[PDB]
Amino acid sequence: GQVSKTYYVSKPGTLISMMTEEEANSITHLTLTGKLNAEDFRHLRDEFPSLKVLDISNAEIKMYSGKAGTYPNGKFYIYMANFVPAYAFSNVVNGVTKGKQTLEKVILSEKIKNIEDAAFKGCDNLKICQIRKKTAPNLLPEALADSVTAIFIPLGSSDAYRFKNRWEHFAFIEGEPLETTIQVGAMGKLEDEIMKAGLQPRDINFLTIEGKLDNADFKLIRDYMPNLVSLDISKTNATTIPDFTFAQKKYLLKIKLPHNLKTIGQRVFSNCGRLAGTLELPASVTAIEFGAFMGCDNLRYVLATGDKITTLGDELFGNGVPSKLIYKK
Repeated sequence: GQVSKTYYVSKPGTLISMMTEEEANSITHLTLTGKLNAEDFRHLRDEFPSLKVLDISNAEIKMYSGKAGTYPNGKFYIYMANFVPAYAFSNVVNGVTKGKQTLEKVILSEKIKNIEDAAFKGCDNLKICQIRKKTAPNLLPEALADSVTAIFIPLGSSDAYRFKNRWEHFAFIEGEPLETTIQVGAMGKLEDEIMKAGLQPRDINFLTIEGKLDNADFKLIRDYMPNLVSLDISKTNATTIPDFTFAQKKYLLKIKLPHNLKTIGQRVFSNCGRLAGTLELPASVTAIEFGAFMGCDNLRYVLATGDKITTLGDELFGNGVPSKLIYKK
């Protein structure tokens, strides 16, 4: 994207000393090769304010012992070789967890043995952790949040990840992550616009749609996007979400609904078990049809931001489930 740089780090802990502050401040996409240690991670965490994508898949993490690492409050700590260091991108600033909020994607090497305690804790925008290892590295407490980050792993590796301790509930997607923004004109088609972008609908994991969204476009999302992790359709003119649109969405972690949405069809979010906290409804919603949120076990609330709901279908939240519907009123 914006500013892409590649640095070969000859000596671990010397990353920050290889460029100026103005250079490091502008980097959004950083690829590192060579040798790194927890001191480089501290600089990546505390400096590099524009860092969005960190590719360390061809870098080696060397052992470091000292006070210049990522462990909070400058405490002496021993950082093992091939370990994503403890608190790599998480700090504790006067009792408050401060994660690296610009960090959206990390790419780890096949040499990673451990992802240490709280490595990405509070990194609320870490949508991707791509690991080039055929088997899962050890995952330590609070290192990755399965409600936040999707794990991109090599082809045929799902079984060498999903049964490992602390990895059991992550969204695992084999192959490369694909994030895209698609512009759909008033007489256009999402399917045609995806094809013009040189993409395959099935490959899409993080999608932003802007412009026109109709029933045929939603059918493409429903039937040909099984690996959809995040969907942002807020900037679309869709007023209805057809029945079962997000029912077959095993990896769907986040959705931003159309800004002028009126109707949520039947079982639209059926079995969307990864959606959490509060799902905010546009103020224009007037109808939520039969079982729209059945099987959304992790969803705490559905917040109606308007006073326009007049039609609520039956069993919106599943059998015997107390209503999760709340109002901003």
